[PDB]
Amino acid sequence: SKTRYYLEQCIPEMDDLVEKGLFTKNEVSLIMKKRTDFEHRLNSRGSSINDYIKYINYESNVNKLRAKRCKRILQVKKTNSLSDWSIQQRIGFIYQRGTNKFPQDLKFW
Amino acid sequence: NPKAFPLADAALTQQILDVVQQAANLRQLKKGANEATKTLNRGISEFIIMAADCEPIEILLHLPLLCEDKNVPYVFVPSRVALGRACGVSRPVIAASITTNDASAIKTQIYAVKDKIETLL
Amino acid sequence: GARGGAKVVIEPHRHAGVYIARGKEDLLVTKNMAPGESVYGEKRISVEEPPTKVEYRVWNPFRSKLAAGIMGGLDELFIAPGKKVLYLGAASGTSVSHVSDVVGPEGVVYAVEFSHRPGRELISMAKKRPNIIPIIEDARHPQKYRMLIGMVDCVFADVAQPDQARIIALNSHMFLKDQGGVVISIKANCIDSTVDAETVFAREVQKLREERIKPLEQLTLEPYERDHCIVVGRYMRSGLK
Amino acid sequence: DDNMRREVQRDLLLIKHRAALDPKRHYKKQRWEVPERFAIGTIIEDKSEFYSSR
Amino acid sequence: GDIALTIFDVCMKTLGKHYINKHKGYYAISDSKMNIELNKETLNYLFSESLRYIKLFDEFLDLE
Amino acid sequence: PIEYLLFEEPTGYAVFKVKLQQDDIGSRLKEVQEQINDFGAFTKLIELVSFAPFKGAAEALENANDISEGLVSESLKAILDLNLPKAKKNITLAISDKNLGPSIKEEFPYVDCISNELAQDLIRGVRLHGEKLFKGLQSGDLERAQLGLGHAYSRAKVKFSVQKNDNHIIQAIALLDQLDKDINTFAMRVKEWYGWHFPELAKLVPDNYTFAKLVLFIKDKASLNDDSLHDLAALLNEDSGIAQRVIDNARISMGQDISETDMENVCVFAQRVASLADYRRQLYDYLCEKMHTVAPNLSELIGEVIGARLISHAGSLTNLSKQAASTVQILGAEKALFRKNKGRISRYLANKCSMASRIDNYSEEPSNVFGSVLKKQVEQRLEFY
Amino acid sequence: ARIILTMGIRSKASETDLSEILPEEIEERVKTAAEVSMGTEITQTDLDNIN
RNA sequence: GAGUCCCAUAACCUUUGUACCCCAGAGUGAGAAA
Repeated sequence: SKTRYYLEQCIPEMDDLVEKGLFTKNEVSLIMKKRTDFEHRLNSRGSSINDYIKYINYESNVNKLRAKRCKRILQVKKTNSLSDWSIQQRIGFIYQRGTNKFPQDLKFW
Repeated sequence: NPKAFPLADAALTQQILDVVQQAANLRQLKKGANEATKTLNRGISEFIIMAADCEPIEILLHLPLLCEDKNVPYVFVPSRVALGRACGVSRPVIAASITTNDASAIKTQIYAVKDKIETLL
Repeated sequence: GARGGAKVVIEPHRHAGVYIARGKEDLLVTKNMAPGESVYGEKRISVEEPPTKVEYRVWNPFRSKLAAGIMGGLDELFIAPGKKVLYLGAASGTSVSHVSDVVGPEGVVYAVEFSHRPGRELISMAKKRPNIIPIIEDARHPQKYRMLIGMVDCVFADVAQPDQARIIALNSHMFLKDQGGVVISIKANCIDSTVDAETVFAREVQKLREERIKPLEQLTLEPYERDHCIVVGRYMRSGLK
Repeated sequence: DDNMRREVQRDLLLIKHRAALDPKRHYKKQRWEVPERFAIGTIIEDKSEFYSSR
Repeated sequence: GDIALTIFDVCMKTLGKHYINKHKGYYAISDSKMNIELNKETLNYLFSESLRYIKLFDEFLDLE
Repeated sequence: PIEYLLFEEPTGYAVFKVKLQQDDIGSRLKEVQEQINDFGAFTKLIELVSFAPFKGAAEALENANDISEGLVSESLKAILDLNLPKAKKNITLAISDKNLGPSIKEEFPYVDCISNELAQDLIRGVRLHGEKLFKGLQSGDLERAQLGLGHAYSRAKVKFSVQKNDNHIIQAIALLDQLDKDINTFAMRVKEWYGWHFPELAKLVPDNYTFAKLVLFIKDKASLNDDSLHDLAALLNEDSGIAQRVIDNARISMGQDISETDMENVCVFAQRVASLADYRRQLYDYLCEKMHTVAPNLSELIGEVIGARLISHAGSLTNLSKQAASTVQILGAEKALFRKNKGRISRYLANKCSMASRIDNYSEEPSNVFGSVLKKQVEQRLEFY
Repeated sequence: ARIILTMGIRSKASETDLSEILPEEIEERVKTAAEVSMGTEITQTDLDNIN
């Protein structure tokens, strides 16, 4: 299935969060559970563009939470590791999938 | 571009009129536009001959519409005076038809003309 | 036989979109798409249904070759309600209009004609029948009217030309759906008058095989016509074996 | 309709046995069980056929 | 400012052309009177278009 | 070596990009042909990159002509210029038509066209799936536009004209009789309704149209003045004496007076009958005008109204001309349109009608010159018998 | 009938407003059908009488 | 309790009035006048 391939792409990110201590393992699991439902929704039949917008919004919110726990816990503006740029790259990847699937919707473009 | 089309040249016209004269002797000729329409409707017409000088020409331009629908060869000859003479009647004839008959004595001559008309069209 | 006031018991035919009117004599009929008029002066039958007045058109076998095919008993006609059909060599609405009746409002008929004079009556008929798209073009160059035609479930060829095997093939490749229908009416005199009618029919059948059209059936149209046979075939691109 | 009006019932009965109506006709051989869907219609003649078939 | 006016010129020609194609369908209009109406509507449509650029020119103070 | 594909829809031009190239040595195998049918298999071959819909109906016909002639329309030049990359090596374009190839090469030297059976197969798949390949992009509806374009393309070549149309003649006549039936019927009801209030006037003015007008003036019979007498005297003429009669009978009658509401309907209903008659007169002029412009020969020979009827019986001016002379005689033999010596003129006139009809039908701009000499010829026969 | 009065010709369908006669979804339908129509042009003489 | 749903808002027949007809019909297809 396509879904599992996309989920495993997240693992190196979730590993970095625990190692940096920003998120606990239980918290990290909850993020993956929400992604698992999203990443599945996109690849299954009946998907609409709104599913892409929801997932993009969710990933954007996770980026904010990481950015604040960085200064709160690590006390560093940018942690030099994979976690810094994974989300921003992922959100871009979601857009490229969305526009290919639904080139009609001008709002998404 | 002209309404009367195709118009047979001199050499072909001589051969067409010859067949008409032979057909008239054998009772295989229907003379006049009204008869010609009746033959096409009954689909017994080997081919139709028309006078390109018919005055006015439109009076017989209904036959091609019948001819093309039913897939019957047709041709225009320059003279109505000559066509009437070959037909054997004592008046001008603007349209004539060769009735279908596979038992005819002039079958080979008819088909010889029929191919040439088909090439012209 | 079928006089003006005479009345008939109309019951359906084995082929969908074809009906039989019984009586002292039997008539093949198809339901009128545009009630209240006749395109070539055929007889018409009116039935009162709950009450709306529907109208049936009498199909004369002697004028339309396809009709003569029904009466002789063609096993399979790919023309049926709700199917796109391409009619090549539509001289006028004598036979296309009947085909349009069979397909019904849902289906469409692509009538193709070359000569302008019979076409003018084709166009005037087409206005009364929305489901007919008349294409005044030469069937020998299908590329010219490719914009106008989509996939067509069946291709019906009444064209009287010596080289039929090419026109039917070229339009078959471009527009016929795989496993689609092909119905060709063959006139022995037109293709080659020098040889007997049987040889011509055998020759045309072989051409269709070379063009990947597996031929299913041949029927001779007598007594309705002399030296005519309708060959029904399927377009099998996968394999004709 | 299940009423099966006697006029329509007799109507179909003359088409089942149409071989005996006129001694010169002699149609083909067929059974023609009554169909489950049928209608009765009146022919309409062309105005050009006023004298021939009216 | 000559370059801008050139675009206005070519603009005003083609907009009229397409407006003729619309309001006409596939087919030319046989009636002479109706054709006059189409020419009017093009003109009126073109004037209402032309008037806008007069309004636009006001915005730019530096140019003549 | 195919990389870009050009497909033309009635709505517009569609350009695809070929992701994978199907096996060519095996093109005739069953597997590589089935995949064209299967959408899942086909979508892996090509992907849409561009689509430029036509501005309107007019442009669709113009390009539909150009594509037929193998030319490059300005819209087609635009879409290719935006899509095909500039290029020793030439970008390959797949096109259905070979005649279009050289024109594209002229405009674009850097593109090489292909139209072998490989190109035809990919074009076949595009046509098969149609709108499904556009990924929801708005392509209108391909079935409707084909119907509009198809009629547009055909009638452009054959050069149809509104001048030839005769359906107006068939339809105006169907109004002229229907109006006369209704104008008679409704006027008969005006007679009864106003008859109750005053039955005598129905006897005084038998002409129904005048009665509607006269009723419009003398609403209530009690209104009787010398000035009113002059007014109603102006209506029609006093020669009949109805003007003096109406006043005397108005003074003295057994008509029971009806309410103002009932009076209101009689005049309004009478006003309705007036409009139908006035419209019918206006139409009768229109039919006469159109018959001259459509069938001047036939109209001149027998008449505008009768010739219009004959066109209706035959069903169309084309059908009438196509008929034989004997058939035309019986076409109007139920209403005696053309009508022992009497019989001969009918049949003689019957032929001459067919003669005029043919001239009218197949003539782009029929004149009345031949109709006249034909009628004079029939006349000369008339005195002879 | 009221449609014929407001707009006489398919050409007029583009600028004519049918809101009072037809709802929104119907009126756009005739506007689109107007441009792709199969029927032929008519003279003002025909139009006046049809009005 | 009980067929509106085969138009009693109608069909068919008779009488009267109006306008016509007393030929053949997929009409025939070369005489007519002297």
